[PDB]
Amino acid sequence: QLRQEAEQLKNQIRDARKACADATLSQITNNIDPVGRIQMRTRRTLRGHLAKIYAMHWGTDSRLLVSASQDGKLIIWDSYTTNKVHAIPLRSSWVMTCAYAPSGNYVACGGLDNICSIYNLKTREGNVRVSRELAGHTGYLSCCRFLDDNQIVTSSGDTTCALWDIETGQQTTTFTGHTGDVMSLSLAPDTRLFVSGACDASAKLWDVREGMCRQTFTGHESDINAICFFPNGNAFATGSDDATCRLFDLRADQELMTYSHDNIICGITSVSFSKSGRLLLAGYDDFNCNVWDALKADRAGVLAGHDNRVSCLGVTDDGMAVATGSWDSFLKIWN
Amino acid sequence: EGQGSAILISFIYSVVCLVGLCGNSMVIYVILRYAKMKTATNIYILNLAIADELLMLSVPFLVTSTLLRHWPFGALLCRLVLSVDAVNMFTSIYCLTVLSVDRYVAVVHPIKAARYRRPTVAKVVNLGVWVLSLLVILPIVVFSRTAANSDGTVACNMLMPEPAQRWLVGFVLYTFLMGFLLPVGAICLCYVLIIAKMRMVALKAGWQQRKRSERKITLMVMMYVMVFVICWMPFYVVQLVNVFAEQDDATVSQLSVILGYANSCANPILYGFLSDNFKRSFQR
Amino acid sequence: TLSAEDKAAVERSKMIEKQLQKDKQVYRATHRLLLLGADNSGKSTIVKQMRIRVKTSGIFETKFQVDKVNFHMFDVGAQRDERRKWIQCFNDVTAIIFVVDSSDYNRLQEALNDFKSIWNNRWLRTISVILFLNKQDLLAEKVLAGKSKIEDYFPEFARYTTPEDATPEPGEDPRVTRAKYFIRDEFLRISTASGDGRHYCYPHFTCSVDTENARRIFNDVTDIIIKMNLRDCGLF
Amino acid sequence: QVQLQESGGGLVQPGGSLRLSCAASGFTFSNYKMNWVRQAPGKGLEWVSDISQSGASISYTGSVKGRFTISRDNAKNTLYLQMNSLKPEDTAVYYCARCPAPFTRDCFDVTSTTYAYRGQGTQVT
Amino acid sequence: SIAQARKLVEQLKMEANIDRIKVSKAAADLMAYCEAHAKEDPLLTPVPASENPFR
Ligand SMILES: C[C@H](CCN)CC(C)(C)CNC(=O)[C@H](Cc1cccc2ccccc12)NC(=O)N(CCc1ccccc1)CCc1ccccn1
Repeated sequence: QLRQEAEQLKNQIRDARKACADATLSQITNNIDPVGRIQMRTRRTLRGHLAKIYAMHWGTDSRLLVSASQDGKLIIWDSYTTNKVHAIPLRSSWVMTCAYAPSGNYVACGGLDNICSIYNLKTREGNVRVSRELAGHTGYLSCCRFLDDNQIVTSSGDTTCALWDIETGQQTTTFTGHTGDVMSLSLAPDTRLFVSGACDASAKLWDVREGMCRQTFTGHESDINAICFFPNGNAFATGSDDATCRLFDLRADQELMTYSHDNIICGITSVSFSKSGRLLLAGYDDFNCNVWDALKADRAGVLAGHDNRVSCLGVTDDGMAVATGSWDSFLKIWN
Repeated sequence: EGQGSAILISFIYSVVCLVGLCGNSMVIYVILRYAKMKTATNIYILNLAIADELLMLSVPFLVTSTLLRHWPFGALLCRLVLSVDAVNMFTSIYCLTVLSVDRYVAVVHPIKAARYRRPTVAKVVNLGVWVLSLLVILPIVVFSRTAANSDGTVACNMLMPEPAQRWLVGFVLYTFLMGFLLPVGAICLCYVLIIAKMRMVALKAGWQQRKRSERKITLMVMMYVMVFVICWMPFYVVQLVNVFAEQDDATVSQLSVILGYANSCANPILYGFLSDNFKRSFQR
Repeated sequence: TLSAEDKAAVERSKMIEKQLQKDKQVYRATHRLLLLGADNSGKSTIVKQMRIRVKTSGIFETKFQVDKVNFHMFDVGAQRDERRKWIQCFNDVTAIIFVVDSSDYNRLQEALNDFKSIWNNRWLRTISVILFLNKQDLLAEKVLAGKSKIEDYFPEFARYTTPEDATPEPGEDPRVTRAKYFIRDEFLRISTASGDGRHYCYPHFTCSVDTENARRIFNDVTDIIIKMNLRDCGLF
Repeated sequence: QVQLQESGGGLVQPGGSLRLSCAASGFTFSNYKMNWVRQAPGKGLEWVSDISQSGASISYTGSVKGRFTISRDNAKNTLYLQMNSLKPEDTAVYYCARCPAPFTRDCFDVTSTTYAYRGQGTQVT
Repeated sequence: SIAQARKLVEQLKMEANIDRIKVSKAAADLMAYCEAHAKEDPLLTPVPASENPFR
């Protein structure tokens, strides 16, 4: 007597979304000039990693970036001189994510251990030491990023997310809406909302202040691995294992564009937009990265520089270059 | 029957040269164009293919010299061709032993290995092998010249100023020691130690008896020591017989030279086609 | 020429590289294994028999030394039922030590399904699996009791015959030997169907009290190292 | 959206036959591996049958081997299961699971308690 | 089981009463945003080595 109400409400929501489907993104953008062949070249090659690279994150200054390597060491890489700035030893070797504070003073990291540790980089001691340890989760941390110098979001594998306070280190806000293991999350530019994708073929939008899920997007056929926010702050792309990328708009509450190909039978690992958002770089398991057009849904460029599974892909704040990291323990800068 | 025998020998030389050129070009294409140069073994195989291609590029000079029994190119040109031939042969027979020693270090001392298989170390080893080959062929460069026969024909030879009855035997023995004695012995020892260590480790972990994925590498090791010995040892034996007691036997000498280049042409085949690491690139 | 801060940056980079050299040396000098097993298997006894802070820890590390070689075994801690995502983090491990209870005939099918899933994984197709059939004495007692039959759960047990290459232990009932060899065969039929020479399985029989598992693990690691050295060199 | 609707159950005396039908919606039926599992009162999840995409690779468990027959229908994206000679110990809830990654042979999370790509199951007594 | 179902129903009811717009307007806004910042994209509009810091 309870499931019938839920299913009829879901059918009503589906009918309401279908009624608002006036046209498609490809139909409106069918008479525009294409982007042509977007060919990028390797400018800098970062060597020094020991184990396979799992994640990376750029900085607000577009100069220094952080990367995560499973050998138990975090290296701060320079995009200009390719020199190693800091070497942070990790207590846990199985790392899966890394973050960089907007002010450039703290760096996050996590993995199989249920702790998204924060390490300081501008302390008076000069070296790097353990700054804070956020314990309390019951699952592996997939990705934890920074929002400010006071709060920090953490996405764990226990189907729950948690916004912690840096000063107190306790659970300030909780999110228990997801049913699968939270795989990725992307923050909004206004630092007020964030879209999280889990192992349920669906994404959910949450608020940092309200602490409740307002929008839920479905349509995928497998688990979503990565998710990135659009520069305008109204849409977001999600890639899954079904070799298809789906663009969902917050203000429209419906899928806009679907990127797929017949020769692509591998899952998406990382997605990220440029400064304008016209080109979407998606990493696949076929050792190559594909550049899709946000308006034409056409393959703009192919990156075949890595010889292993592409793990992380990050675009700078100004869109000057793209840093790609794979299991081959090499970070490559493309421009 | 001399003209027909010479024509047949020249046709065999041409066929062997074409086969070797084709094989070496395909191996070099697979190695370089497919971007598959990351380990020391690949660099060693590339150097081996380079040496074999340089040998098969000098083979046509030999066949054109033997098609008319003389050498219409001069003394300096003969010295250069012989020096290049010799340095390529020695570089090949040394890079085979170097690859065997590298494989020995990789399976039996797997610790110290991870430390010596860097690409820079491989390039330094290749340069040292080339320098050692040049140093070994240094006497061949200075002693090889051209000689005018009674009929006015000028042919490539190795004329020594001092009476040859003492220096020729010494040079033959030195070439034998540097070509067959040391390299074949070292390769055989390394491969036997590899096989013994492998079998000991297999019997150490309670593996099911007669479960043998090692039969392929065992047969490959046997081929490595057979298709090299049977091809190179007669090349030195014929030369030792013709220097010590025999007066002149051109037929067996030409057959030994043909067998040596066939070995130089079949080494890249056995080392790249049935090595299971370039067969996958060939499948691409 | 360079500036004043560029020299200090280059010096810092060279120091970090010299430190990472020793880090890589220590990393390659130590082997890493992935310990897996159900709750009924009893891997706690295997962990506690190995000799050299938060309660919500999801991964435990046990470091020991065998034949002057250091081994760090990793055990799964507080993790949820889904194990398809984080397993990809163990792509560069040396071996996967999978423990199976033999005295529980009801979960043998689940153990076989888990072994098939691990062996046929896209990212685990190049990693060797070491099978530890724990609780041999309990299986022997259950077979000698006779209160439960094996053919009711596996019909192939009614047609399986003891191979000639068997090694019966001194003072052991032939029925227990036939049962354990049938279990080993059932476990190896999955590893031999998708092996293709790139990886192999190491079947081993572990009892309750055993002080020889360390040498077996060391021999298996040595064999895996020999196999990977033969494969990377193309002698294979 | 992923949707799996199972039907064809009910109460039947031991020895009869049943025809379970599973309909899939929201994904490609021919590009994923399918599994049928069972759950009995007082015990956990137990795997029963597995069938690949093309229907060639078919496997069953030793407890019900020889009696159950699983088949696919790509024309309507349906999964049929014929159960003959039902034993009195077959009173359980049957569930249908789908593999997470397409074109893969892995069979992970098919016996997990929380799984999104799984229907509601049907009772068989 | 019942509590989780009621919570899910309440969440769906709360998420259903939201404001939505047409797809054409969202597509037009996205196209306008992409065209307004097209010149400010170094990936879409390449620049010579005089301004590229990765030269
Ligand atoms: C009867 C002669 C007259 C003396 N009073 C006596 C001599 C001393 C034997 C004359 N010494 C030669 O005749 C040359 C010299 C020589 C000897 C030993 C080792 C060599 C290795 C490489 C180069 C040359 C060497 N001996 C040759 O054996 N070869 C064939 C070399 C070869 C290389 C690879 C595989 C098989 C054979 C060189 C002839 C040649 C000419 C032009 C182009 C290429 N090759």
